[PDB]
Amino acid sequence: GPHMATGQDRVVALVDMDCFFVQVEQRQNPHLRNKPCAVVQYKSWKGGGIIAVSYEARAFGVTRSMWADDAKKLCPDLLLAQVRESRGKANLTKYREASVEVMEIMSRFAVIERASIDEAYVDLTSAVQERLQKLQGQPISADLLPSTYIEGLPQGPTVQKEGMRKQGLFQWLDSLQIDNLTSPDLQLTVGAVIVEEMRAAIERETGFQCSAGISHNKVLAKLACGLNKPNRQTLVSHGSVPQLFSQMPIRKIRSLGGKLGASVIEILGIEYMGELTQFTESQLQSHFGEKNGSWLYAMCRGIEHDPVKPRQLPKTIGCSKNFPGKTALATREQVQWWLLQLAQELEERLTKDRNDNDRVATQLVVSIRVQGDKRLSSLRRCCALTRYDAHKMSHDAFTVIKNCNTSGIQTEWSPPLTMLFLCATKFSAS
DNA sequence: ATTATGACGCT
DNA sequence: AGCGTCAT
Ligand SMILES: Nc1nc2c(ncn2[C@H]2C[C@H](O)[C@@H](COP(=O)(O)NP(=O)(O)OP(=O)(O)O)O2)c(=O)[nH]1
Ligand SMILES: [Mg+2]
Ligand SMILES: [Mg+2]
Repeated sequence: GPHMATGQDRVVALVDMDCFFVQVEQRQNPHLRNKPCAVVQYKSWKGGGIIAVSYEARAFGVTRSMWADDAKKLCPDLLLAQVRESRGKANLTKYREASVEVMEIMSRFAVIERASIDEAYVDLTSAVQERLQKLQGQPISADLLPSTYIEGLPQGPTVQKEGMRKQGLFQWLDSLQIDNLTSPDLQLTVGAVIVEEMRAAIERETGFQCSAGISHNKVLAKLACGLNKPNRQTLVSHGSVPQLFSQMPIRKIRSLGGKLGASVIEILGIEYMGELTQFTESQLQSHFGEKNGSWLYAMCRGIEHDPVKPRQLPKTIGCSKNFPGKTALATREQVQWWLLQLAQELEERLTKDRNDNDRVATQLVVSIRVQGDKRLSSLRRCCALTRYDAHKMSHDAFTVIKNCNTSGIQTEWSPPLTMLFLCATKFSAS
């Protein structure tokens, strides 16, 4: 009733760059613009593995995780850009620097949470309060929302997509009570006005296009962002949640796409997020644990409390390389050489991080995978990181992993190593 | 032989 | 601290 909190206290947006690495390469090379194109890492095995796909190429069925050779079967005119290689491995520096460009623009409008190389959450609650005081009860013109979809509208009592977008927006705006400065729907609308401005600034100052979601929490903002990619933003109101979730497969919600979501489906005998509402909070906790149960009980009603963290910089800086099948490292000299290449990249990135961001990592995490282990990491060991020196970190990494070598022979390495991973963590202000 | 990361929960 | 899960 009057006391049931509805999770409508915040305005949260999620901004995600469209086919980000592709856009970075299309900015640099105009010949790739407005074409089916993809970004690949490496080349010799099956043409390289695709990690980003322009929307024109997606129309042909090209996807992330495809081998380029297979993608070319679906799209013979597909254009390809390769990730830079340095010290024998993929080097993603160009895309990290482009990411910093975007995140610095977003930070002008609000404190952001860097959630990946291409996306950030924004808590717009206070900015919305401010813009509402400025508006002085003045209604919001559809011209301020030129790329916004309102999820669930139009409804009730008309052929092309832009016309449908405008019909839905008109219905939404006419239903608005622009007098109540505390109306959650009005707050979301003003948030969407601000996100239009943020996306305009990103495109004007970088050339990059993005999509966004606007809702009352992070999960709904992320889901909304996906609904109308590319180059559009979507508002998911609290009221839109029952219909949206009534046919939403459980796996589409962030964090339910793996074993937990499968167990929700299997234990409860349900398929859609909306079906979760029929269970009590205690029932869900009994199946999925305290925290998961409370999270599911709230989230199927559109309510989620995870805060937008004030964090524009990544928490860790890491370097990793797989050595699949027959390229796996089987000698001590090989393991040392690749530990050194990874450590040299790490030292470069860490030194630049220290100069830019006034902090120093203090812990070095070494992870390996051995042949025949189906897990990501076969072993993880930490040691101290006291100097940004690649020879030192690579010698320390060897010292912490050398006991994994089954070979009594000192020259060989058995079982051979199919992955090396160095990660700098536990940053302190310097 | 999907790869290269990054986040975060569990014990 | 080291491992597992999720993500893409
Ligand atoms: N190295 C590496 N990079 C990856 C991987 N997967 C993605 N990336 C990189 C390449 C991606 O460009 C970037 C951002 O990932 P998204 O937001 O998930 N995809 P995008 O922005 O391309 O398309 P959309 O319009 O649907 O958002 O992360 C991977 O497995 N490995
Ligand atoms: Mg993206
Ligand atoms: Mg993303």
